[PDB]
Amino acid sequence: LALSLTADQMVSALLDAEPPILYSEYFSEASMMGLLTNLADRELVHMINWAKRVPGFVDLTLHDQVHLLESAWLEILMIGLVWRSMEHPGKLLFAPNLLLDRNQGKSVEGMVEIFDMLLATSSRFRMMNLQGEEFVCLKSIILLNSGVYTFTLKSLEEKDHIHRVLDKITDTLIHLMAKAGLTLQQQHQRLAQLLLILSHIRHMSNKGMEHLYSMLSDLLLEMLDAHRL
Amino acid sequence: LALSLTADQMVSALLDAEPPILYSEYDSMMGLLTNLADRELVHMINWAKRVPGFVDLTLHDQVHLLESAWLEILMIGLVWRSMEHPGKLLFAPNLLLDRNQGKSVEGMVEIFDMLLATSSRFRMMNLQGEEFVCLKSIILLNSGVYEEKDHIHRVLDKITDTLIHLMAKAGLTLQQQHQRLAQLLLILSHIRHMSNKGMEHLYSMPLSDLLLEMLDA
Ligand SMILES: O=C(c1ccc(OCCN2CCCCC2)cc1)c1c(-c2ccc(O)cc2)sc2cc(O)ccc12
Ligand SMILES: O=C(c1ccc(OCCN2CCCCC2)cc1)c1c(-c2ccc(O)cc2)sc2cc(O)ccc12
Repeated sequence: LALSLTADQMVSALLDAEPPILYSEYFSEASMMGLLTNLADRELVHMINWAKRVPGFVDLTLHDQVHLLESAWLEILMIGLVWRSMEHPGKLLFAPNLLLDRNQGKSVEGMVEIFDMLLATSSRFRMMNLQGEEFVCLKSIILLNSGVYTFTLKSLEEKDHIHRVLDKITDTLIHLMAKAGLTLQQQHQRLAQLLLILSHIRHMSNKGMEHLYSMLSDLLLEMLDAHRL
Repeated sequence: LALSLTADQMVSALLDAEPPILYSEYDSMMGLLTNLADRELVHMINWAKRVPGFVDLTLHDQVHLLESAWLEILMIGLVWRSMEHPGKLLFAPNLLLDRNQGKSVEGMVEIFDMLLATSSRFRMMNLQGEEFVCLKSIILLNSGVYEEKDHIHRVLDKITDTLIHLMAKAGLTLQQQHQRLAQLLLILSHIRHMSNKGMEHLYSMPLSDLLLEMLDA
């Protein structure tokens, strides 16, 4: 199924799978982390629904689906954020009613360095004029890639399938860039520039997790392990 | 001004700049590993000066990039020379360690397993030497970037051009070329991850000044 999709059909499925932009509740420095936490927790629900619609993801065992989301969920939140913030220089659009600047990040101990890395990524996307079709491909790469090196004959089968699906998303990115008129050299170069940004998003996720710990497996299984009823 | 080399000249320069394999100074694991890494750093600086385009950056930026990249560079080198040693990491020719030795150091075995998994990934893609040296140069120029930045990106673009060249020269289709390029660059996010976890581990147990002093030999 997923391996038979054309590039156009991959783009469409990913665009359709997109989760909604959530809001914060209808503010002060003291309630800031509570609001961000509440937002991230509501976004996780929609993240599971989205991941189940990424072609190939539901072909995996539930254990492997849990592993991939457990590895990727914060990178996925962050790339969503930097995407939402791209048109808001110097600000992070956590939600439409929760647009924060650097100074508001100061107030939470540990956060401004991460806030600064997020802002620079959003500036980098803005410089590259990142398109929504490219965004959804990158977010799907993160889902399938971040946990794939921390996993039997079934496991061997699973990893091959993941890499085949990753290869299809690469084909899709290149097709988008060719459709946009880029020369072949420019296509390869832009693919590389986008994927190297994924290393920076990994970096920010690890710094973020350290920060979050200074202040999940079963929960993901519960949401992922639905009945058929 | 390194933007003028051809792909073959870029490969040849990278291959010729490769550092030597050092031995473990002995004749206490973490002390040995610490001693080795500190001696390898010197040779890493000499290597970096030969990466085309690097020296065209200010010293401040040269230092900044090395400070951000050095553990990732040590790790990918470790993974590369451990390929032919399944289940073991060849820290040095006289310092070949397996998991249970890694387990002896509280907080190491998880990253030890990640390193082992990376070397198995390299062995299973049949990573080539010309590819490896391109990947290390990318780590150097990319890890700390987030006119000077323009230049860094413009060298990074030159390395992507070179990778595609090597793959085309191997007979890969255009589709296979961009597929493998992507697989290689996604491995760099796992190398970043292992460096992040390694730094947390090492620190649970300034550098710029030391790097400056190394650039004076
Ligand atoms: O503030 C958060 C955040 C807060 C709490 C989180 O975890 C809450 C615990 N919960 C456990 C179950 C899984 C979901 C998270 C995660 C992110 C967000 C981010 C962050 C930024 C800097 C930093 O140092 C740390 C985090 S990035 C982000 C993007 C969002 O869409 C929502 C919240 C956020
Ligand atoms: O064990 C080390 C190691 C030990 C000490 C180090 O740093 C010592 C501090 N030193 C201060 C001056 C700057 C250079 C670092 C670095 C790596 C190596 C590694 C490691 C693996 C797992 C893990 O959890 C932590 C580290 S990987 C590696 C590759 C090498 O070529 C050499 C040492 C190593």
